[PDB]
Amino acid sequence: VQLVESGGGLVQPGGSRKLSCSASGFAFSSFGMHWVRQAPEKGLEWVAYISSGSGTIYYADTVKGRFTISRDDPKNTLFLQMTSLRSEDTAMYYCVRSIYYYGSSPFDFWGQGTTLTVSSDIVMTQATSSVPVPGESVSISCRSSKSLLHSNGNTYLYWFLQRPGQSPQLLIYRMSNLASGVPDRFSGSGSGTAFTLTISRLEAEDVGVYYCMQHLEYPLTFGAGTKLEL
Amino acid sequence: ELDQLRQEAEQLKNQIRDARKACADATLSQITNNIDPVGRIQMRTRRTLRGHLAKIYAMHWGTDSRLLVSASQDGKLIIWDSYTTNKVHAIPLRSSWVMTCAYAPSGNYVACGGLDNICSIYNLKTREGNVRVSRELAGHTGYLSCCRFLDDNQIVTSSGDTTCALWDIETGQQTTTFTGHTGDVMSLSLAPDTRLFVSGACDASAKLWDVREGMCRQTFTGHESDINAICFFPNGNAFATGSDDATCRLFDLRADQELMTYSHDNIICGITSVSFSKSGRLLLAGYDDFNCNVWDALKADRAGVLAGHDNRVSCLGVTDDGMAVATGSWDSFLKIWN
Amino acid sequence: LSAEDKAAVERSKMIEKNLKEDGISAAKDVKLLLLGADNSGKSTIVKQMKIITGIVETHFTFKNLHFRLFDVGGQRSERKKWIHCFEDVTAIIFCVDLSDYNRMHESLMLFDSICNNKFFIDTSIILFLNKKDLFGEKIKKSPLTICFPEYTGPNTYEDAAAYIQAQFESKNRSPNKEIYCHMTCATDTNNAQVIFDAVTDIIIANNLRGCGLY
Amino acid sequence: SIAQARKLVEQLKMEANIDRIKVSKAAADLMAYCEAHAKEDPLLTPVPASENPF
Amino acid sequence: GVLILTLLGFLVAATFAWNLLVLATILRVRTFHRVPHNLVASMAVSDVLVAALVMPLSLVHELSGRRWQLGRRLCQLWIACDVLCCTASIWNVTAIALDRYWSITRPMEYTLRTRKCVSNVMIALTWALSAVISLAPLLFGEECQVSREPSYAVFSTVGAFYLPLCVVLFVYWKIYKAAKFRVWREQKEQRAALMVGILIGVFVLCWIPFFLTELISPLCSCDIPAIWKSIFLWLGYSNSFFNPLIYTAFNKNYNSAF
Ligand SMILES: CCN(CC)C(=O)N[C@H]1C=C2c3cccc4[nH]cc(c34)C[C@H]2N(C)C1
Repeated sequence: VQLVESGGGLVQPGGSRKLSCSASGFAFSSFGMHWVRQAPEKGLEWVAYISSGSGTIYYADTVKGRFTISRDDPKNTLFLQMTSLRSEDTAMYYCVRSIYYYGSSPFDFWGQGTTLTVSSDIVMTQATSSVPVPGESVSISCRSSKSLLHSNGNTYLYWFLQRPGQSPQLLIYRMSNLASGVPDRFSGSGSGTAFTLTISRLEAEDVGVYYCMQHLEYPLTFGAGTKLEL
Repeated sequence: ELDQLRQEAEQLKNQIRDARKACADATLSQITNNIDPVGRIQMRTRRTLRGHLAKIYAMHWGTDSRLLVSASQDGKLIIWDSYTTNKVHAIPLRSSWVMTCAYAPSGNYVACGGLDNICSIYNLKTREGNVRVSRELAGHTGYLSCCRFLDDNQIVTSSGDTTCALWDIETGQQTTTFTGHTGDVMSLSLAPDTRLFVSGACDASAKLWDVREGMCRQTFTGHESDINAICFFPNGNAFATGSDDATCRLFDLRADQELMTYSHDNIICGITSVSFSKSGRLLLAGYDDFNCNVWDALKADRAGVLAGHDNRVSCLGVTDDGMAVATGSWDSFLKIWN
Repeated sequence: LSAEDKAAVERSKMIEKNLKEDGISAAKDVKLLLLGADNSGKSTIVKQMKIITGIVETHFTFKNLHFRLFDVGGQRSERKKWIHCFEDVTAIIFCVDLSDYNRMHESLMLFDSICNNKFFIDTSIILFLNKKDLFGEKIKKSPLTICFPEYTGPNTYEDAAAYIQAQFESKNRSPNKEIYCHMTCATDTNNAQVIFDAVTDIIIANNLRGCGLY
Repeated sequence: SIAQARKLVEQLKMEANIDRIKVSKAAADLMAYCEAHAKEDPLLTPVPASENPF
Repeated sequence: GVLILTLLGFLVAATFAWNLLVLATILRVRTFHRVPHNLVASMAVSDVLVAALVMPLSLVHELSGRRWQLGRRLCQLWIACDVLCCTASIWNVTAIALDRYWSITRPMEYTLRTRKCVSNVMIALTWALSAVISLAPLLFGEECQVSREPSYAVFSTVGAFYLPLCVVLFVYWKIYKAAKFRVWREQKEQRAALMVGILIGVFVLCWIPFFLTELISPLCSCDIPAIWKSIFLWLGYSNSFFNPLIYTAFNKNYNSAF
């Protein structure tokens, strides 16, 4: 599985650029796709989403009427058209795949992004900003403005980890489940409005920033991020 | 010696019949005579799953009591979500002639087979977001009738060449072969402890097998026609069978003989499938007259009728938590009762 | 419904379209069942068959229709356990070799069971008599008395062949079934035309009996 | 035929030497399991519509 | 004379119930959701509508001597319901004949989607045409008569009964020839000719006596006694009784469900 993004560079304010991504190693037509950007002095932010079959398109409130998202299935390509570029659009743009059925794990693969430089919502709060910490146990916390427990019995909470100089990866989905290729020392628990992530027997390569996301309703919102340092 | 051996064979057969007679002192009907009847049982149709375009031949529940798989002569395998009637997967089959399917206890594999004489194994949870064939098992000289999973690496199959086998999926070979039947083996059932299993064939007999040693323990003969279905008691010391002579019978292991016969004068059609309840007080059977009957397993009395199909009922099923019963038919429909 | 619940419902809709398209593309086919004893000419009944020990399927295209032929001879088991899988076929093709006096009284035995089967009450039969040339050269040695003992007639070429045809047709006792008979050699190439014409007469007859004429 | 007949006799002997119990004892065992799990069978005692997921 | 009131009431009541049962069977039973069955449903609806309101008001007019003695703006809803609800029955018989014709002459081409498409085209033009022929003398133009204008008696009569009659006769002649040519033998041949004779015979004598007078009188100069006229009129109405007999009583898949 591989996702490669192309485009980016320096663009004058008020201009227009086009970004693309290439997929290889999986079935591209059965996956939904997302765009997520990260400002140089901020965290992750959701941008747009196009569904499988191109039947549904969603946009963030701050890119409505300016950005456009489209896909090409025969050539296995995803697009993004940007117009009227302001200085707040300078970030690194990622491409994420997700599938939706009973028991699936969405947001499971991320790609390496491309840099671009230009010359009623739910609020998730992560109080901790930095924690100094081997061979021990640590706990992280996240909070929600409204209960994420739906009437069907599912809590829609997600966790991520971003090592230095790398792309974020999935750790826990739906507040309890453990993703594939992740050591069992990661655990998740909590209730409505109160969640916690526990790491036992801490080792190296576990340093970075942790994010909490909700998937209850659009738009999708992220947390500020808690950093772990030696 | 070509005739002396025959004489000894008849002598041993008479010893078995006399030994069983000494173990019979009272019948099950006499013992359970002072028990209040269950009463009248009425069930309604809660869901109706549509999407198949031909006859439906088999189905199987999952261990989570929410997912199920079904097979049809249109060359498709469909996995359903019974709670919301959502379709999860649709797997095209290379051979359209299918007779059996199975669902692994873990939930990562399904099985298929039919007139091609190959058991095929499909991998559900994998990268690339699609279902691909994992293994093809070859070696049977006849059609496959039934198959059941033991683990993610072992499976037991019955076929029309009068044999049963146990396979190793990674190696692709069969470790053990079970022989002794004279006619085509049609049905199969596993014990809760998965150390023994029972089979029924067209020679009007049933046999008990040992999975490890690959030997035969006991043989049961009480019918007058072919045997199509078989199922274990939840306790694990009894099983039931259905035949083409419009009759179900209950057999015991420790006593090693028949205990009850279920029959009525208004039924002259064969029986396609049988199943038990969670407690074991109810026996459910599907018939050729488009209906499904409910029997009292301890008193041999009818309790209810499930009539919602326009053609022959082919297969039955009860969830592990005993909350629903599913039925399939030749009219491309399957329904969930409660 | 939540955000993920709506996405799952959309997935089921796309699966329902692929299933609908495949059903349309399958209804425009003609399904035929191929039966007969070994060494009877089943494998070479149509010159332009293309194969696409279980079940063997051969398909060819003629005019505009698509034909699918299923051969079941590798199943040495009880036929009654799987004969109902082919209940909805258009017709049955039967092949008989006339140069073999040993397979006789076994081809007749197999023909009787098919014609008087519960699932094939109103299914027509297209009957092929093969190797008429070698049968004609053989009659100069064996005057058909070896195979059929109760035979009395001038056995040059025709009264022998007419006798064999009359033996097979006497096995049918039904008013809604017709038997089509044709004699072929090893070099005849117009077998697809014979099958095409027989099927056309079958569909016409089925339409009349739906409007109260037959 | 000698080999086939010898195997048949060797199979009957194994099945003709086992331990069997009375029908009355086995019938009682079948009863006891039924009243033990009678209250946990939804198909006998239907649950209220609040706890029914269908 | 007293029993005549009951006899006509027997015909009125039986027709309404008989065709309603046909509609219930098609909608309820799942084996009757095929292409050759939508047309027979549309014929039942037209016969129900005739028995529901068209017939009972005809009796009241006949019962009330010859005069109307009722209020206007109501017979306008009565004249328009005798032309729409009777033409539909005539043109639904034609739709059945055309479908059967193409199933015998073109068996490999008139099937699956093409048959479903063409069948639904006919079931639409059969209702639009009857609406045009009914509201034309109202939207475009005591005792409540239809029209004595000669410009109207040669447009409705030809366009509702005479043109369909030519089509029905031509089709069934071809079917009879095809059945005879394609081959016990005596029993089958006798049944083939008998069935067609029932179809044409009922359709002709039930409509041809009334429709001849409707053309001669506006052109020639002669009236007819009301005794003869009354007998003629009820012959046509009595075709919503045979219709649901012949086209469904002598078929197996129907009698199976009685
Ligand atoms: C209720 C009206 N009255 C009482 C005065 C009738 O005498 N009505 C008659 C006229 C008819 C007619 C005339 C012209 C064209 C037509 N197309 C179809 C019809 C028709 C039906 C036919 N009806 C059955 C009988």
